[PDB]
Amino acid sequence: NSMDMMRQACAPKFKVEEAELHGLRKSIFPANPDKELKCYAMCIAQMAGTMTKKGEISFSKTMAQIEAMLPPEMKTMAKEALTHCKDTQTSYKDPCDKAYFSAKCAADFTPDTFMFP
Repeated sequence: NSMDMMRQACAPKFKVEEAELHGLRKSIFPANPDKELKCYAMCIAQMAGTMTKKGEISFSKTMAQIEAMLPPEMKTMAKEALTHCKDTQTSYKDPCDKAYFSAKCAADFTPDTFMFP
C-alpha cells in the first residue's frame, strides 16, 4: 500500500496516535479533532499532491485519483461526494482545516468508500 507508505511518511511527524488514525482509515472523522490530526490530514494531501502551494485542495486532482484508485463500482458515488464537498475548503482559512474538513465532508457523504491513509 502506498496508503501505508503515505501514513508511515506523515504519522511520525504529528502528535497523533493509532486510534485516531484507525478512525480516519475507516472514514470516521471527528467534528472537533486536535489541530495535530488536522495537520496530519494535510500532510497526506501534500504527499498525494492534492494540496496547492497556496494551501488549497485540488478538486480536479482528487477526482483523477479516485478514478484510478477506487473499485470500479464505487467510482460514481465517490465522484458525487467530491463534487458536493468541493466548496468546503472555501469556508476555512487554515490549510490543515481545509484538508481535514474536505476529507470529512466526503467521508460523511459516502461512508465505507474512501481510503484515507
